[PDB]
Amino acid sequence: YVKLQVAAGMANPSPPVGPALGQQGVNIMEFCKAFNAKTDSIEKGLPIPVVITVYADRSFTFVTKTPPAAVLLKKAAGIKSGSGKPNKDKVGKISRAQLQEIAQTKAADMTGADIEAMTRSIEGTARSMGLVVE
Amino acid sequence: MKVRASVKKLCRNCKIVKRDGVIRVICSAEPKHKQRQG
Amino acid sequence: LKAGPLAGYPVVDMGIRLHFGSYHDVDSSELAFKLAASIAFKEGFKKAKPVLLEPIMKVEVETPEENTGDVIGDLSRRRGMLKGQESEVTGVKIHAEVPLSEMFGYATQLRSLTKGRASYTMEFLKYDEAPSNVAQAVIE
Amino acid sequence: MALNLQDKQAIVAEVSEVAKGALSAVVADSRGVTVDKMTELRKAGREAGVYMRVVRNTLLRRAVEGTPFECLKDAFVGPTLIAYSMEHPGAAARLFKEFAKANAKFEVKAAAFEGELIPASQIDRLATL
Amino acid sequence: XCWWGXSG
Amino acid sequence: MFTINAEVRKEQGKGASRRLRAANKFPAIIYGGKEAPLAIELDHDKVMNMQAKAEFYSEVLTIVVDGKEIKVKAQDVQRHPYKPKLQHIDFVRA
Amino acid sequence: MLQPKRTKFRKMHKGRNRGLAQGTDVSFGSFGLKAVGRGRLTARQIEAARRAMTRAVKRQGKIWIRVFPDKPITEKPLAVRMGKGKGNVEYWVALIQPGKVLYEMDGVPEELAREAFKLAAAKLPIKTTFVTKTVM
RNA sequence: AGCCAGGAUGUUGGCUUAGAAGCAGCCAUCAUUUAAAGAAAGCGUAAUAGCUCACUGGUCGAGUCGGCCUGCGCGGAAGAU
RNA sequence: GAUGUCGGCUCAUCACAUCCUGGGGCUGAAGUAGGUCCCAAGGGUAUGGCUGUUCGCCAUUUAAAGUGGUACGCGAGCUGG
Ligand SMILES: [Mg+2]
Ligand SMILES: [Mg+2]
Ligand SMILES: [Mg+2]
Ligand SMILES: [Mg+2]
Ligand SMILES: [Mg+2]
Ligand SMILES: [Mg+2]
Ligand SMILES: [Mg+2]
Ligand SMILES: [Mg+2]
Ligand SMILES: [Mg+2]
Ligand SMILES: [Mg+2]
Ligand SMILES: [Mg+2]
Ligand SMILES: [Mg+2]
Ligand SMILES: [Mg+2]
Ligand SMILES: [Mg+2]
Ligand SMILES: [Mg+2]
Ligand SMILES: [Mg+2]
Ligand SMILES: [Mg+2]
Ligand SMILES: [Mg+2]
Ligand SMILES: [Mg+2]
Ligand SMILES: [Mg+2]
Ligand SMILES: [Mg+2]
Ligand SMILES: [Zn+2]
Repeated sequence: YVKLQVAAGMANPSPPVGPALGQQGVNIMEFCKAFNAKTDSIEKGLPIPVVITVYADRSFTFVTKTPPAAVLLKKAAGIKSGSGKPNKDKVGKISRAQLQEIAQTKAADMTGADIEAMTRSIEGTARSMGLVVE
Repeated sequence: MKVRASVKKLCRNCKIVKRDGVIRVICSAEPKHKQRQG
Repeated sequence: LKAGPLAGYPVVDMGIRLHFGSYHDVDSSELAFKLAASIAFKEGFKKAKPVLLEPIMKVEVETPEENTGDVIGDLSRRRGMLKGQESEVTGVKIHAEVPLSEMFGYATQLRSLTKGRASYTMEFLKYDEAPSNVAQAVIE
Repeated sequence: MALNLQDKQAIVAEVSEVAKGALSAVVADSRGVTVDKMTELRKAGREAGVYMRVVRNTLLRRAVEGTPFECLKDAFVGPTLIAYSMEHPGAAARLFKEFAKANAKFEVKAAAFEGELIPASQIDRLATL
Repeated sequence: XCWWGXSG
Repeated sequence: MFTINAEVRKEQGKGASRRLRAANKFPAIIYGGKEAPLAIELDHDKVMNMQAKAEFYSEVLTIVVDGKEIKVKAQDVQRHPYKPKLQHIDFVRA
Repeated sequence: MLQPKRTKFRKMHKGRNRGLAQGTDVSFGSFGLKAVGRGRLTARQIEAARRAMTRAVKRQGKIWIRVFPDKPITEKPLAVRMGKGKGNVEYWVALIQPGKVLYEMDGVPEELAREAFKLAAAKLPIKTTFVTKTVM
């Protein structure tokens, strides 16, 4: 049960995953091609949480997870920086129309069967990051 | 053990017990927290 | 610059501007102007805020992961400031900027913390100013 | 917040309204099931039209009094999770059978159809319907 | 003045 | 709306009022209007609990003496200097 | 160090601190520290309490000092004999009577105000209590 | 009160920082599942992790907790034939 | 109508706020060695250089070279710097 985050396309270089797979004792090449397979299909350059449950007898099972809401909303707003003061200052504004597609993207992660309830979870995240929500 | 006139709990684990006419603070978590009024 | 007015140490990162002056037909000489420049330099240094600088070293330590907290704490105990940290397949690399005065017998303490399994390298980086307590100590 | 007597009464009213709309009630024990799994259980419940609510046993007895599910009063022993199926009587049993297969710590104590109390063996039959 | 790499 | 039972003071003075306070009761006066000012003694604990409500001072209150209800408002209150006690209260009719 | 900027006379008779206090109510703010006993508060003791009280609330709200040290206390030099005039003024004190409100506070929560007055009280030689404003 | 069980999800909130992932700090303190779960009261970690707490469903059976006022005690309290 | 006044010497006696030895708690206690408290007064607790010196400084020890009270203990015991 190992948790690590690797950006899409960063699976191919040995060094980012090299300490994690060296201490455990797992072959980097096999994980690399397999993780690369999914990361190449997904938009490259996007951070991806991976739950890699490695059994002791050289067995590797990695669970790809949706990119975090932080990076999704930051990229949707087109801002590379967040807000130092979430309330007194606002870094950027996001649209309600833009909350639906990312809600559909991460619907596989939450447990609320209501899409509007999912758009609320993201707009609340936007309040924490200081993004204005219409 | 701190021997001071003002003994008091410094954490939740700390407990005030009177043994043999002396107020004592004993802590399960921290040895330094142990105190005796005197 | 060769002998600083306060503590005698070499002056560095300082520039000057000559904008005005006076002369005499018979008396003025190269030596006279050099001595006048020396008087003015001392007066200006006395009023400008003079601070001693302590050499800072770029230090890289390869330590087993278990003792990283101990090595980082020892570097923090020194007036050294951490600038980096790289996890590695063998050991963990720690990058810090530490004054050389603080870097004395560091290997002994480093070996005591890591069971003699940690090695360190260093290179002179820059002359950041000393803390006031250390700087007054240097002046004395 | 120790619920106020009125707060429990609103709960009893809601549960009683849900029990009047429900074709089936399944009582089970969620002891030892993590929130990660419990939230997946409810997500599956919502998709299958099953309202799954864990209630205090005493409040459940207060609400059950006066509904066809009077037999459930004895069933209320230990932690009791009540899964009211609104749309399909077999869907609630099917979900519990899948969860029980996935989680050996999930004990489904009893079931009820049309007033008659159903044993644990017959709960599997309710899933086959 | 302070180590084999020469330097202060 | 606060119904405050009270008795007319048997006597009056520093000694009479200090003795009353030592008995957990406190001097108070109902004044205003044609009716002559009536000195009353109230239980300290009862009124101390009622006057903790902010509305007590502003709202009209009822004081019963000899079974007769009198509607009054709290004009002025004298509090003990350090202790949480009421030395005396002034009531204005209506 | 609170101290009258100027005074009519520099030395004053020792006097007697008797009677209950005036200024026993919280008038300026919401909460206050009230002396339960009688004694003398030095400018230094008042300053130390103000420093400890203002540090606690993290320089929030407002602090009112309701007491001023207007009394000049004179102490004779060590190893000098009796007589030869009155002693030179050394410090200034405020006479305190039971009931006086020494400090007042506003703009901060009550539970926070309790702690700030506890840290201030410790630096004070007179027993003090926590009081709040009341509508008379 | 104890005991059993959960104590989360968005998320490793944003900022900052060598790192700061509930837990140095700084601001915001929201939203979801919902029996209930704090953008976290602690311990812990170089940061992680981990351990608790609040809160909650069970078990259990009757009182239980926190301040105010006050009487009398306790510690603070060591000297030289 | 007199209670001899510093230091030394001889001889002490007590207190404990313990210098050592004894017992213990915490430690930023690996060990060695400490630090700091608590308990404890049974016994022990330098020699010299300089200076009238108490003291102090210095040399060299020692388990350690305690701090005070005793008319700054002790001149009907001595000395008299
Ligand atoms: Mg004993
Ligand atoms: Mg009289
Ligand atoms: Mg964060
Ligand atoms: Mg944070
Ligand atoms: Mg932390
Ligand atoms: Mg029962
Ligand atoms: Mg019962
Ligand atoms: Mg006593
Ligand atoms: Mg005679
Ligand atoms: Mg002792
Ligand atoms: Mg002894
Ligand atoms: Mg003794
Ligand atoms: Mg013996
Ligand atoms: Mg000699
Ligand atoms: Mg002696
Ligand atoms: Mg002696
Ligand atoms: Mg004496
Ligand atoms: Mg003598
Ligand atoms: Mg004699
Ligand atoms: Mg004699
Ligand atoms: Mg003789
Ligand atoms: Zn403790």
